Amino acid sequence: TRRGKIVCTLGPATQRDDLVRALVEAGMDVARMNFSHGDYDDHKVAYERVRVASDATGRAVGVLADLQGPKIRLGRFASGATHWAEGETVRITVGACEGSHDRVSTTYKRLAQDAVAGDRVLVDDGKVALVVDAVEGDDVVCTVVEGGPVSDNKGISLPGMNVTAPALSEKDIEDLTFALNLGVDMVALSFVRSPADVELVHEVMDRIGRRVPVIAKLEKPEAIDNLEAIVLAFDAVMVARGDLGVELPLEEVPLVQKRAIQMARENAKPVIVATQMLDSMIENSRPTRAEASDVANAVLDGADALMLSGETSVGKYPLAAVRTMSRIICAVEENSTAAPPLTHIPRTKRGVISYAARDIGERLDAKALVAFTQSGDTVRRLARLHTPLPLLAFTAWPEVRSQLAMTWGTETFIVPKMQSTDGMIRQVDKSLLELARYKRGDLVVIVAGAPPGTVGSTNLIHVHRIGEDDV
Amino acid sequence: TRRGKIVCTLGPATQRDDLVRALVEAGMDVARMNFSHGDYDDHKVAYERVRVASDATGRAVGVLADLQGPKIRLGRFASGATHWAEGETVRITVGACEGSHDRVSTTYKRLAQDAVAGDRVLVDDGKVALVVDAVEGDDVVCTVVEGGPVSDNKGISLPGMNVTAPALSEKDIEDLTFALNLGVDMVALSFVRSPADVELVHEVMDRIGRRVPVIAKLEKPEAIDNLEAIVLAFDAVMVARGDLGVELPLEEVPLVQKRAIQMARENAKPVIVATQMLDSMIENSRPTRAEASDVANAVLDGADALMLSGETSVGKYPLAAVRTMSRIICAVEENSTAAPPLTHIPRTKRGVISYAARDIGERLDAKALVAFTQSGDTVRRLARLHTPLPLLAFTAWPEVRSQLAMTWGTETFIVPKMQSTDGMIRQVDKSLLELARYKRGDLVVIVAGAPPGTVGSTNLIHVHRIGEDDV
Amino acid sequence: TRRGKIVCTLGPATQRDDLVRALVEAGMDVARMNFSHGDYDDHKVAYERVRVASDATGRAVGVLADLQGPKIRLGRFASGATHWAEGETVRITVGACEGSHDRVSTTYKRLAQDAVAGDRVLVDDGKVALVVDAVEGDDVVCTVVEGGPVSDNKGISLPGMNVTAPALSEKDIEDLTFALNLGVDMVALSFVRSPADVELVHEVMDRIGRRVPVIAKLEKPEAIDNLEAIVLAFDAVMVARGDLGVELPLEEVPLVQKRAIQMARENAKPVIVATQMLDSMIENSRPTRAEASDVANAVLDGADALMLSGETSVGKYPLAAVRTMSRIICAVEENSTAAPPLTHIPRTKRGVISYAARDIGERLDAKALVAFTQSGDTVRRLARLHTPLPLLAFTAWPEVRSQLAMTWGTETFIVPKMQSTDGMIRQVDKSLLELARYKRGDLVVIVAGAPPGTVGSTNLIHVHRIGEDDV
Amino acid sequence: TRRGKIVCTLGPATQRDDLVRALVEAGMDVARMNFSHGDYDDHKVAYERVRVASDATGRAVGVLADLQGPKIRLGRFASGATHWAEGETVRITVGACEGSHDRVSTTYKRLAQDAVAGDRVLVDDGKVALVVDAVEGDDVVCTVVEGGPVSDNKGISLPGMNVTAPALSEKDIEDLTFALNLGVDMVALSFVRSPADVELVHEVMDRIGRRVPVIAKLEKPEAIDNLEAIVLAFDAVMVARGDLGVELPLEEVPLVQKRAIQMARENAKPVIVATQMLDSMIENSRPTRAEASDVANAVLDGADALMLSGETSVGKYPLAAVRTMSRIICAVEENSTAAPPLTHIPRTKRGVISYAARDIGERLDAKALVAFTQSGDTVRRLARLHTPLPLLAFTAWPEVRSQLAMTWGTETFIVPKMQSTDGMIRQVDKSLLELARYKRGDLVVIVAGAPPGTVGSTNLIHVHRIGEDDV
Ligand SMILES: Nc1ncnc2c1ncn2[C@@H]1O[C@H](COP(=O)(O)O)[C@@H](O)[C@H]1O
Ligand SMILES: Nc1ncnc2c1ncn2[C@@H]1O[C@H](COP(=O)(O)O)[C@@H](O)[C@H]1O
Ligand SMILES: Nc1ncnc2c1ncn2[C@@H]1O[C@H](COP(=O)(O)O)[C@@H](O)[C@H]1O
Ligand SMILES: O=P(O)(O)OC[C@H]1O[C@H](O)[C@H](O)[C@@H](O)[C@@H]1O
Ligand SMILES: O=P(O)(O)OC[C@H]1O[C@H](O)[C@H](O)[C@@H](O)[C@@H]1O
Ligand SMILES: O=P(O)(O)OC[C@H]1O[C@H](O)[C@H](O)[C@@H](O)[C@@H]1O
Ligand SMILES: O=P(O)(O)OC[C@H]1O[C@H](O)[C@H](O)[C@@H](O)[C@@H]1O
Ligand SMILES: O=C([O-])C(=O)[O-]
Ligand SMILES: O=C([O-])C(=O)[O-]
Ligand SMILES: O=C([O-])C(=O)[O-]
Ligand SMILES: O=C([O-])C(=O)[O-]
Ligand SMILES: [K+]
Ligand SMILES: [Mg+2]
Ligand SMILES: [Mg+2]
Ligand SMILES: [Mg+2]
Ligand SMILES: [Mg+2]
Repeated sequence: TRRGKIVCTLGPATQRDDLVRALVEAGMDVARMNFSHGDYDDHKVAYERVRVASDATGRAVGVLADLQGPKIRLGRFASGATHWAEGETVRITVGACEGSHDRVSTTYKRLAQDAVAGDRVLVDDGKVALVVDAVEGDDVVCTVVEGGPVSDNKGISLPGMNVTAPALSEKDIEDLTFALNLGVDMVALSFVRSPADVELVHEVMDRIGRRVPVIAKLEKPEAIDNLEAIVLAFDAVMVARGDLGVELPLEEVPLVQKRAIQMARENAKPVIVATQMLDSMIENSRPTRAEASDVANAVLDGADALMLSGETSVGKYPLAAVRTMSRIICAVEENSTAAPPLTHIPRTKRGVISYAARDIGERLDAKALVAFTQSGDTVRRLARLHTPLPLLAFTAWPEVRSQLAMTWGTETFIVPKMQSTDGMIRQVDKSLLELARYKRGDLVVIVAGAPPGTVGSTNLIHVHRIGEDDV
Repeated sequence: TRRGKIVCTLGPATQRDDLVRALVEAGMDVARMNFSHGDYDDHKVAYERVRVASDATGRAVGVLADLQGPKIRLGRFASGATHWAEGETVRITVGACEGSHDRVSTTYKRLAQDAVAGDRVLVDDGKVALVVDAVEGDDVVCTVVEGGPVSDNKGISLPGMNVTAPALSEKDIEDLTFALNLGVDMVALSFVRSPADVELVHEVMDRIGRRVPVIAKLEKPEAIDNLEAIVLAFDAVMVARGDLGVELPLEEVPLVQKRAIQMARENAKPVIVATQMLDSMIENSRPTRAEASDVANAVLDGADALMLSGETSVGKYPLAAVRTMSRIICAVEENSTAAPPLTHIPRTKRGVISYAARDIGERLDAKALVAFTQSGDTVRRLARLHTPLPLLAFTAWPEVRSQLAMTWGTETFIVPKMQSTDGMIRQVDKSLLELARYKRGDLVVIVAGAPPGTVGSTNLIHVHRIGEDDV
Repeated sequence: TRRGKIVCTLGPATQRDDLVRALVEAGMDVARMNFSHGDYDDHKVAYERVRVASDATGRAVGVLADLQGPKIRLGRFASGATHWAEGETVRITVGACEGSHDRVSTTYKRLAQDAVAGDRVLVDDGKVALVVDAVEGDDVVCTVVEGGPVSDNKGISLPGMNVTAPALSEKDIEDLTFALNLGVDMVALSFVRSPADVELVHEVMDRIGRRVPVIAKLEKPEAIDNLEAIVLAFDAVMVARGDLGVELPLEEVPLVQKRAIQMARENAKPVIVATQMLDSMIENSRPTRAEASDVANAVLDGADALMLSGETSVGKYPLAAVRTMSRIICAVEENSTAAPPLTHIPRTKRGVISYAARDIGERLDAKALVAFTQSGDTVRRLARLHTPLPLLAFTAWPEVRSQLAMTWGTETFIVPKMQSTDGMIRQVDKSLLELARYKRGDLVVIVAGAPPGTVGSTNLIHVHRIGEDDV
Repeated sequence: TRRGKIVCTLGPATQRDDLVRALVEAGMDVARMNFSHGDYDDHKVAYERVRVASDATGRAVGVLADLQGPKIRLGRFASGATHWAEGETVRITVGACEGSHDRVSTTYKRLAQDAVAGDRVLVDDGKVALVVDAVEGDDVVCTVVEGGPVSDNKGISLPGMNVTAPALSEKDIEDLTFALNLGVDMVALSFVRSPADVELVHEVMDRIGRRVPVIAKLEKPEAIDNLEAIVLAFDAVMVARGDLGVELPLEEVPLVQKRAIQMARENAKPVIVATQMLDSMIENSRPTRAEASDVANAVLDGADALMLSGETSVGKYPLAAVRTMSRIICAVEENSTAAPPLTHIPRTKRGVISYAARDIGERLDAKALVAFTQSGDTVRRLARLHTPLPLLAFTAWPEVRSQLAMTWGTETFIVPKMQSTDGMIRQVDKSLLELARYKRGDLVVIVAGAPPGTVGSTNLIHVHRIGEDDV
């Protein structure tokens, strides 16, 4: 089966009966909850449908809370919507108002103070484009250079302009709280610019007495300028291509993507590639050739996971989008699971041992590679390498199974907390023998460690035949 | 400035005044003429607009005549158009009729004879999908499984069906004739399945007493089965992804693409990657992130040329599409012009010599690599390798400059037919000195051959300082 | 201290009291007992002085019994020694006689029968060369073409003439018996021509109910023609350059040597390079520059062991010879322990596991690599790879320690037969902690296997800190 | 046939009739003239016999004048030779004496002034070793610690003790003058310690108005400490292993040798490996297995040339020594001519062009590589790479043919100074076609340059069929 993992975003198109279920059945590995949209009741109901379907199918399904971050927006228009046509003069004010066609508010209150004649304003990820002509007191006077519909609270971007704003807004703090309490497995922060941003997220987590892995969304120049530091301070990264391709020139994105994936894999952190991978499937039952290409190349780049946004959240073919993404990933992997080699020899015990384990399993035509992990790390150091062999993570911490739902190639098995390595290995035999797929005599390579139940204690590789007396 | 070449398709959106001119000024290297649409007067007028703009700007612009081939189609409906909704029963007959919703003709007369219950019919390249239920004499009874509008003479595709049909129809023969006489520099044949197909194209060329390079369009499984033989019998190949992605499962296309490009480069034949690279720019001023990726990755794959179809032929942003494709290609090449290495060491004299010439130029920080060529071959054996240095082809055959407009990284200079290599070299100095770019003292590496004016006599490499007495 | 092993041959110059002891103290790893020379009493006495010195110093010292095989020889001269000068006529007879300058016996009784005028006779490995002029009844009449001293029972070689003679003579069978019962650790067979030769040696071993590893000496073309098969049927090989350099053109020996060493290492069998490595030290206190080169280059070739013959057996500087060979080996290893890479990736479980163990140890700056071995194999699969880390074999079978005395870079530790791997590892800690070299906290990488005490069960690698509770 | 070059030293054993001739006929490429020994009349006579035999056979033979340098020596004994046995007390005096067993003069007059108890004195390159016990006035009182024969004017070495002595003595200056005027092609300087030493040799050359290439003999640690700078300031280097193996521990010589050869080849300077390569052939008709190895491994190291010293100069088998060295070199090359790759990509025009020329010739199965050279450089940059193809240097300077006698794999052809490259190529065809061996139609690859007759102008490669009109 498929190795590369699939992240799906939930929304109106996944709300009806049995749709969340059918997505899990079709292969969804992580469900994204977008806190830019919806009320807490919608998110509750959806969280529940994921848990049910996960538990009922037996498939792991992580739940990802995506926080809006310091997204700058327009306010409200008197009609709810207007049309901004090429050639029109429009004012965007930091003063309060119900907007109209001619004059509308924004949420960023430093706009008149930070925007200068010449600056470009892109709306809703680039559809509508303005150029700033002047700042008159509170108003930024602009000319529509590319026309289109604008509506209430649509997002805007000021490329190159330096935005001042806290990494977490008060809204994000409340959403993070709601999300932690409700049980989500991972958290994504929009618009990260600094490694220190993760500290503020942890500050909230600790007040509430609950940490989960934090994903840095990459969609700002500052973030790419600090890519290594952010990859190291955060637990995963998402190449967030939508905003990234307006905050940076869109022509720079393909290579940023590839550098971000390599850097994640060098440091054994998960990476998700997001946004418009199958955009046209919002309206159509089959994607474009660009889209099919984009997906396959994301796999070849070495992405742990690929994401669907409006394709599943608001589109007309949520299911077909997931199956389609899965067919493409599988076509590529059947040919080869190879990923770009690492540019360093492993130095950490867990890295070196997981790298050796891979060598061993492949060179002996082993039936699976198995690694025990308490925090996920030992598995992530193997996953990053890619291998055509099954990679089965074993753990006694349930949440790690959900967290590893976004790690390449990896199936997770929950087992009791064992106090010996012999016991870890008996647990492997038991879990595997319940599967039609494995039988006595099957050769596997097991990575484990003592002291048991200690993160990072990983220190042994054992070649084992299932059921046989060789331990 | 850009190395990878851009092919644009002409149609209604480029008929408007001085649009062809603006495309050449924006970077168009080859103009595609699609004989599936338009009358001979349209194609004449457009050919002329290209010649004018080429000659007036000083930019080379090849003209590519694209022949429809044995394209299967529906006939005509009494209303001109209908809606085929999921659930409905439709008959496709090999008998003649003015169609209706329920019953419409097809041009493939073996359809009732070659279709079995269960076969799939994709219409309009997949915006309508039917399954064959039964054959009653002349009629193929189907059920619409995916619904949409159909109109007069829309194309259909019957995946996996073994189609019997001549490589050239009588229409293609008359179009090929019209095109050869009108002066086109290259010819593309749709739906190639065999290396023998090129023989029929040559048969017409020879009757008319005019040969040009023949591009095999790859959009059939039979073509991929025979990829090597077709690459070797034809002068170029085009990865024709639109039809390829219905004739093959769409998920298989990305890897076919990459192996087709490799195979072209191994044998020093041009390759064009075509179709939906920037599809959404038909409606929008900026492409999707999948589209930007698809373009960048076409460059990294090693493609000589990338193509725009409806993006320039019928869309709202023909210019912006070209500029946008050019910005993306340039972003990638600035990082590196590196292409996947060849999987053999060059054996032919011209290959070995062009490979050495590159070694020399790069190792000595030469300003340019310069190669004399009568048919283009010597230059194509260098182009395929990629290099960050300018690659300047020199020739005395005008048509070769146009033919090399689709070869990677290559600019061509026409000069008189010389009777010595010393003379070839004097001509280099003279042509180059008229350029703001070059100056006396500039070191360049020149490939040439004696006997002069004989294809494949290439046998000399000279490291030369422009204007200096070192020959 | 030194990794490459040193084999010394015992004889008259090592018979004095505690010279055997001083050789062990100077570095001797294997003592060669040459059954071409000496009484059973001499070999007994010397075997015992080796056991004593080994047990008294604590250093491992293998004892290698070298069987003469089908060696052709001269008989006795009335003076004991003579000079055969260029130009002289000499008779070598198969009749028994008082030998003199003019006429001397030989042991090969088919000589007069199988010699043709023109056959060449090389004496004492080529210090004297004769050509056969005629056969008169029992005498082969020759002319000295290259002159030199000859003595009693010196060997002869008849190149090209294919000799008829059993692989083991009746004398070799009795010597093999005497040697097995006396306790020797290894057996060498001179003049091997076939892989089936090892079966005859085993036939004797099995009659007597005691096997030891059999070294094939390579000094016939038939042996080089069958190198791979012999390396696989025998347990070790010796490049026996003395006879090899007359049976083959001497100019072909250096490359045969190198191929034979590579072949041994590919199949994890020990290889010794023998004869004239420091020949001049028979008479002189310091070797030639050729000799010092020949030793260094034997190390770089990848030899497990280098041997001294007359340098220790009959010469004036047995001790200095050993120290000198050791200084040279050490100078080379201090630079690098690199050996030519193997031309295949490991496939046997023990090969794959030992190769991984090396990777792990080096990458984690381990203090040693430790491997449990019952037959030696697991350790030989690591030794062959070379590594700058100590390679410590653990075993419960004493004779294995002596057998591994000829395996590169390897020290052995005897410990009790354990019934678990935990127990094997406790034994590592205990053995090592007694030593100045190791202390608690020291990182080591241990290879072991279950089921315990089973040859080839090797199946685990454990990264262990000495004395700490991580098992 | 043989690529590696063979240097022979002339002396008493080559004064015998027609011996110089027979050496040239057997393969000698360079004749070494050792100014440590002989009258100017002997060196004249021998120079002449080399010129004659070179001109009579048609074979190139360089003449190398070897300057004694600051060599410290014993004086004369009143038998001409004595035996210094372990345990004896010996005096070495800086004063005048009747020289005997007990007391002998030395040439180094600072010896009593520079010697401390404990200093070691090695004689005749180490075949007698003494330790200094005291200095009494003019005498250095010693104890023979390693015994052996000593004779008149044997050299001595004082390791660690820093000797004061001019790089060129008065004698060397006169010998250098005599040698330049007599016509020698190259000069070797003994005991080089500094790159500035070559300046002093040039200073003499320039006074006399004639330069030849200077070989730095490497036999002091100071020279190895400065290896790169010396290889760059001098035109060639000789690994002078005799003195180097007493001035350094002999165990360190083999690795110095290999590093010195690599360093020579990186900078396109010739390297000779000298001394005791086949030492035993002084007395014996066949060498040891160490010796045969030492020669083979010198070839594999990448030595341009190997040298014989006493093997030809004073020994009993000068001819057989040369033939034997040639057999061994050929045996190795028949297997492969490969040399250790260079650790840099070529940057100099001539390096890059010669490296390309090699690529081209081998990839096209050319019959030869031909390079024009005025100073030899262009040919040395190719030779260093090794190739199995004939490498034929062309030049208009006769002395260059003799100089290139010690460059690997290289045969030279003298031709007129030409005014064009077309002309250089006509001359190739003419010179080659006079040979039975070459024939019209043969493909060859020629390296040449304009402006003509200018060192370093090398700037073209031409692939040429002999006799055909392709230029
Ligand atoms: N099911 C389990 N029972 C006990 N310990 C475990 C279990 N799974 C993992 N561990 C421990 O967690 C370590 C791996 O944690 P980590 O290095 O963070 O991946 C292993 O070496 C084990 O000691
Ligand atoms: N002291 C010991 N006690 C029990 N088994 C041992 C001991 N030493 C080596 N072995 C066994 O020998 C196997 C490796 O031997 P070999 O296949 O010859 O390398 C290991 O897997 C162990 O099971
Ligand atoms: N026969 C010749 N006539 C004229 N020039 C020559 C001849 N042989 C060699 N040369 C010159 O020697 C140069 C190579 O010199 P070098 O850089 O020292 O190898 C070439 O570029 C030639 O121009
Ligand atoms: O040496 P490796 O196993 O490849 O680990 C590479 C890097 O990644 C990890 O995430 C650690 O945070 C780093 O300290 C480490 O240097
Ligand atoms: O050796 P090369 O110059 O790279 O040529 C490789 C191949 O390319 C050419 O296109 C020819 O079709 C082949 O006959 C040739 O073998
Ligand atoms: O290097 P390996 O994969 O462990 O193979 C080692 C080879 O030599 C061993 O000594 C065995 O005799 C062979 O069965 C084996 O193929
Ligand atoms: O780059 P190459 O052609 O190999 O030259 C390598 C070296 O050789 C010469 O001896 C030059 O003096 C160096 O400056 C040069 O870098
Ligand atoms: O946040 C995102 O997904 C984006 O901006 O593409
Ligand atoms: O013909 C084409 O270009 C296609 O179908 O993609
Ligand atoms: O047997 C030997 O030792 C030899 O031939 O050198
Ligand atoms: O000068 C030499 O040749 C030496 O010392 O070896
Ligand atoms: K067409
Ligand atoms: Mg975003
Ligand atoms: Mg098509
Ligand atoms: Mg022997
Ligand atoms: Mg010397």
